[PDB]
Amino acid sequence: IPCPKTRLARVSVLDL
Amino acid sequence: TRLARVSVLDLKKIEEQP
Amino acid sequence: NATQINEELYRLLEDTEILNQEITEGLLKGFEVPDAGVAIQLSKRDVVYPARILIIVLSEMWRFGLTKQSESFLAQVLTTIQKVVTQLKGNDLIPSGVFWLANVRELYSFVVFALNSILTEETFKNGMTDEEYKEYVSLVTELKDDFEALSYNIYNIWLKKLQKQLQKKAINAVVISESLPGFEYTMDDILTFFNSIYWCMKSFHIENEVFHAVVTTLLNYVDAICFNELIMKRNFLSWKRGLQLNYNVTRLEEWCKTHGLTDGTECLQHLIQTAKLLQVRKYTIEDIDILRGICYSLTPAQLQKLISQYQVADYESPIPQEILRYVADIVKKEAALSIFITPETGPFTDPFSLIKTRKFDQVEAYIPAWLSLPSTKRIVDLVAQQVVQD
Repeated sequence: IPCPKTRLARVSVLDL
Repeated sequence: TRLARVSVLDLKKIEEQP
Repeated sequence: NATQINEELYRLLEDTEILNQEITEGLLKGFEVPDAGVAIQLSKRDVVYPARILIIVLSEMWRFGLTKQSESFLAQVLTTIQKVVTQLKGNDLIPSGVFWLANVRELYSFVVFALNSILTEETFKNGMTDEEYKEYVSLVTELKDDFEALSYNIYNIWLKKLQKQLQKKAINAVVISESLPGFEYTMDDILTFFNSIYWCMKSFHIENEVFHAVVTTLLNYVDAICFNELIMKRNFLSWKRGLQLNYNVTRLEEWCKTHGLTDGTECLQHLIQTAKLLQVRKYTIEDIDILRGICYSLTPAQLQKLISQYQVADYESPIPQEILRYVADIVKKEAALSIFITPETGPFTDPFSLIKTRKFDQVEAYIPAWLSLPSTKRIVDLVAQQVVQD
């Protein structure tokens, strides 16, 4: 598997 | 992809939708 | 570990045949809009969840340089969305369309945000060759254009469908309906339709300019078709009829005034002025001279038509032949120097293109409890784990 580039979407955490 | 924008004729086709 | 997560993520992401099925069937075609009702406010989370899911999947594809995968993925996304909007009908027309208008808007705004980044920050050149970066930029650019096209398309399609749904109700409600006592759809139906549009757009966090554009268009459409119905009515046009018409159109005007629309009257000019004609005196030549100034949006031919089909009431003195002569003489006069108003059929400019795109500071990982998407949930959960670790 290739090296991972910078993730574009700034994913935010969430909890219930 | 390269999606084509809708024309007058297309809208006329949509008009007569059942 | 991180490399494990990245590994399973890769394995899931290159598997296009499952991801495409899941997305196009369970998320897109199997979309469930809140059936609670249009008046009921929502969080953006419950409105644009499909687009945000698509964004996480796409961004993770781009993370592992899976450009082709993204190409096919988004081709099917675009096609499926346009097809879904095209097949809408019935009680679900208003809530569904808006729903997709939100989601497309959410997608576009991200793609845009991507392009800029790819061009602005040098960091995105680190792990890829020059021509891979080139084809990447090309991809995202053409994708931006294609999402403009999609937004435009579903907007115009949905608006045309709306016009179609108004078509039947509006003619009966405005021209034929009689509210006032002493002078099937009613005005309450029209007002309910526009209430539903207003509240739906409000609850799905839709930008106001779109609302103004939609309602303006629909109102112009009503003005046109209803004028075209009135000017053909022969044993119908009278002073009482003028009174009731005036009342109805007044109700629409009030709806506009109370729902933030300044230029409603202007959209209902022909109906308003036709109502004004049928009420003001048309006995003296002076009265006709004033009539010319009141109906500043009606051609002399239309004036002649409306006057020549005026039905007199009990004990009421007919429109003088001298007056019919004078009017036909002004028509004669300005003919040298059609009567129907042709309704604008579209396509119209996308209002979304006349405002700033939605900013993209953050994307919330959320996959509605009732959803059935195993692979996608696996991807989003892995990504979420990875963010939790960092």
